[PDB]
Amino acid sequence: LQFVSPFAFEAMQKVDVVCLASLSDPELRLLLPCLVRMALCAPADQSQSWAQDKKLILRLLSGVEAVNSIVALLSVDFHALEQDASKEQQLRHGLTLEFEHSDSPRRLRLVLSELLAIMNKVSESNGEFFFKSSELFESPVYLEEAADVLCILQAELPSLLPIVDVAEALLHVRNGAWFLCLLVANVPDSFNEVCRGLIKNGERQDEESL
Amino acid sequence: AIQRDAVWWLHTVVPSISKLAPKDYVHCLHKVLFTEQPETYYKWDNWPPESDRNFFLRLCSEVPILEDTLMRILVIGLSRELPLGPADAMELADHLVKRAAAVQADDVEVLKVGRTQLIDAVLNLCTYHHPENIQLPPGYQPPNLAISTLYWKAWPLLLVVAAFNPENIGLAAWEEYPTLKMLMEMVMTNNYSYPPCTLTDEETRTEMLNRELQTAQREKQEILAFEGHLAAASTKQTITESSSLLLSQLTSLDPQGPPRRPPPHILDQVKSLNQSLRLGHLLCRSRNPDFLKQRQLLGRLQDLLLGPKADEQTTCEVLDYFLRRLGSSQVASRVLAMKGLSLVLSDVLQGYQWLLRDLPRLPLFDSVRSTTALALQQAIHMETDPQTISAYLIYLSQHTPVEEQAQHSDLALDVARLVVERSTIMSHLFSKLSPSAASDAVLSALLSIFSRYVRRMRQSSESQDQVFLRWSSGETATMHILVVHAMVILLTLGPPRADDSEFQALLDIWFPEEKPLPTAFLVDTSEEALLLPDWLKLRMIRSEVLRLVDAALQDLEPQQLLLFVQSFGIPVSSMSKLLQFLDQAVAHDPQTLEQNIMDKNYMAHLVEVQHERGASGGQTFHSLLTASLPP
Amino acid sequence: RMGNHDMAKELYQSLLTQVASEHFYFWLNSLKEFSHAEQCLTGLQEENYSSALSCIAESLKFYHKGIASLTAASTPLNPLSFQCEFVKLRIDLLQAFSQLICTCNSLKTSPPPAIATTDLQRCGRISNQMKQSMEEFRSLASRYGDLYQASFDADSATLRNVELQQQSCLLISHAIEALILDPESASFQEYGSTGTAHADSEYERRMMSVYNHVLEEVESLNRKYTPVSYMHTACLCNAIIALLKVPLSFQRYFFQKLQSTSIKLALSPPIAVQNNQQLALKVEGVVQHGSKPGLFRKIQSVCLNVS
Repeated sequence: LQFVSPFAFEAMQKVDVVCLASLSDPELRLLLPCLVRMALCAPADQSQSWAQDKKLILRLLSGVEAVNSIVALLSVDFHALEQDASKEQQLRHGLTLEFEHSDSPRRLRLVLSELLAIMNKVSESNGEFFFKSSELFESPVYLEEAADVLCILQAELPSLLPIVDVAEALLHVRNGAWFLCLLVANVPDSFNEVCRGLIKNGERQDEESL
Repeated sequence: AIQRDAVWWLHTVVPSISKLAPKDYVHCLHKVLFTEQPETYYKWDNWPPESDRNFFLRLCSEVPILEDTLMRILVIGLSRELPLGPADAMELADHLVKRAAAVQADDVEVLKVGRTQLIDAVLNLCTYHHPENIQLPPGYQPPNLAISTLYWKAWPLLLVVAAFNPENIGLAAWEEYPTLKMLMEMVMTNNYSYPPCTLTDEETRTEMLNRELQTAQREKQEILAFEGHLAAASTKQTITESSSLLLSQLTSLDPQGPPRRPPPHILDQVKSLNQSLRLGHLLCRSRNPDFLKQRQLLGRLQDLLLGPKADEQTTCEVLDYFLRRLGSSQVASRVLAMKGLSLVLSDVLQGYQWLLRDLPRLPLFDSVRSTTALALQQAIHMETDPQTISAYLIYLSQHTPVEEQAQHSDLALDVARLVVERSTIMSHLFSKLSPSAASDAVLSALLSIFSRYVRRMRQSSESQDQVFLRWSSGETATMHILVVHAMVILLTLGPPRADDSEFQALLDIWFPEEKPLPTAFLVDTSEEALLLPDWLKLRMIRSEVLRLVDAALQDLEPQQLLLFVQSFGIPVSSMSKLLQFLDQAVAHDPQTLEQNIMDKNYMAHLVEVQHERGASGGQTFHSLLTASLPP
Repeated sequence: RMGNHDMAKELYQSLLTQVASEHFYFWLNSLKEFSHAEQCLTGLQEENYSSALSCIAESLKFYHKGIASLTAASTPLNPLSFQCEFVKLRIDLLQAFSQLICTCNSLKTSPPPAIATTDLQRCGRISNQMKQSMEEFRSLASRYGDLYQASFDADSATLRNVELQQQSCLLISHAIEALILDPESASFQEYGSTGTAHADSEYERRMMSVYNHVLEEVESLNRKYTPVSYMHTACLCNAIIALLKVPLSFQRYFFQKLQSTSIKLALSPPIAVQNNQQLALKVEGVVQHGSKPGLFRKIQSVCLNVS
């Protein structure tokens, strides 16, 4: 399984766009959700230099066919999703086949529900390490789609999905290191806080246990 | 050297002061075991020192068998009034076994039992003892009830003792409970699952147990019906089958029946430690009693199936049982079935060469050909591994039942569902960064099966969505919509390198050069079917073959053009063609601005980006867009 | 001392293999690495923030090497506590600077639309990140103050240097607050009472000039833009550049310890006390000295806090 290159992460952290243009497509596909968000959503800088950089990012993205899935994900009404997630959390206290056959809002709901379930499991435990078999973070074929939806959910629901709690949650799934790495790659300013949270919550090693 | 225990040392003063109740004595005996980890006592204030607990734990994990237990057993046997239960010893042994797995070693005694009171404990646990508070009527036998804790604790420890040391203790289980042999078979299968891979004998295990269970349940209900009137006369409490307390606290002693499947939650936690322990090695030695060690059953099924003595009935039933698992929603079930099928049966697709080379050589392959084809067709919609789906497609391409129209239509519909619905699988199989030989074989298989299907249909409406096709050359055909969408998707993927005849034939029949398209009409309503929807049209636009692009861009209404330009992944040539058509539409219809174009700035930047890529056209659209607002 | 860190790096590199003791070797190696780290961020362009991030990363690499070496150089009766704390607070406020450079660029990752439909929350992640950066810089200023008031034996110039570092921390914190988090409560204007302050070193002059320029830039940009602005991030990042482009000065207390005053603090005593009878604790202490007692300052009174 392929991780995000240090060269690509350095390019993304500095937002140096000609560097992102000179990148291989498998490496670029890992950074796809964020780059789509910076290319399509309304710019916050509103500066001419950033407008030109946004244009180059759009040019670099135009050749990728996988962008259309992320555009479909970004079209979902996130108000209803946030309301549903909050109500489900208040209520609290094949799955991969359903994810595949699901349209964008339904599959967003599926993976968000699984994430919140893992977060509740983490919060309930005092530190004991569990392993939640999810079948969606485990399937090699669907890792790209699940990762894209995860990045879009973290970006569009930041209050409901704090980055440190996602990081603490992802350790309990099979391929969580890869998911966490590309998640941090898509929000590069979260690296220090993710590392700090991971180290702080690392209180019980149990003599280098699982 | 000691002859007494910690319970006796505590009871020396406890019972002397005042004779405690049996429950209090049992609780004291259970607490006196001291099977907990002493290292956990210094996790709060770091007191007592931990420098010695670590050294003591390693030597404490491996312990010998003392004569104190034997002395206590002898005392209990000689005195009828001695209140000493083996439940505390069983709980201590279970706790020690559970703790020892983390620090287990070859030179460490994982378990050691010094008392032969297992038979006495079993006899005393199944018997009924009159309670102090509850007094039953004289001469009337009360129901057989046991404490939940004792029943739950006696099962795991006894099972572990019987399985780990089946030499002497295993003899008792080898003549009473066949479930011990079934669990040994499961252990030899290296999979703690119900049903196990080694428990494939349905005629002996599943059938007899199912036949006996209905009779046993009926007999139990009949026996309990007489006692229900007397029980209700005293309590006057309602009884319901779904809310029956006795069902979850008592169970009929029926060892001959099928084993109980554990819940998925316990199994998920167990699987994490199952690979860590690696308990499959211990089961290879056990062969007495034999349930039907997995290698022996493997060879037995091999000569029953591969050899000339193979029979239709048993082989067909085994294959049906074995292949209905592939359609399940559990990845573990289908993976185990796949591995077992490869092992029973047995340089490209080496892990799947069994299905391509071993299966056709069977004497009764033709008898079972239809059912395995149906099972694979059902498994296509469930399977997620691209290699497994590749093997299934290749098999369902060489060994294709053609004679029945119904079967061929259903097979085409299933493969079409694979091609259309399973978009991620299709993209993964023919990802453009790596055209593999397996990809070439699968693509050739798909075009071959679809070409034969369309040809056979041509040579000649069960479903509502059937469409009555018409060609410009004079041929008639009735087909589903999904199969047409599927061949269109195959043609977008480009020609194979191994073969081009089938690809070119399909492209010619479906989209002949400079000829009218095969207009499609519904069978029932006889109205013009939308054989090329927007998503499919956009899919063929991104294809690198010019014929699909040309067929897709015909008479495009401007809203569709505006939708297509906004899409991503369009090559430069297709983008230039799209912009040329957009310019023609703008020159012929300036009124596309009002009720189609939601925003001007983003589309202007889009057109600028298309020009920056090196795509011609769009100048009139760019001018019209910049006239509304500056870029 | 004067910030010529390339020359210092060369000379310290030359001085290795001349010492005999391993802790002095680690001390000189740490000095070489600190000089290299400060030399790394001399090549900062005025507006290139990507180059700034790379340079700060290189400086942090060399600083981490240096602090590992310095920790290896610490021994009993030579703990190098001031040096360790000073360079630890230099490692911080540089990775805090790196985080603020990252948050400059975080504005290019767009806000959610759900939050965008209704004032500071509309910014998105960047608002909470600026809040975290403000708290981090305030904590850094507090820690620099703690180092200041734990440096009773330091000469005046070292204390002024620590004051300058603390004031840089406070400057970044105030800029973040007044540009992003609370522009309405920006308080009065930056009316410098000192005006043309009589600086005792060129480092002082450069630090105060940077402070005055940053405060002038902040004041002219107070309510002219919404906190989603690229100009606020531009002003903050330019403040980072200005603060880092003036080379750090290692002062006398980093090398020479002169006063060395302590307290013995013998107190009258695992001691059992009854519940009703409350303890009567007497603490006696003597202030110790090395050679000239009151070289820089004299103890007037001793405050004994019991908890």
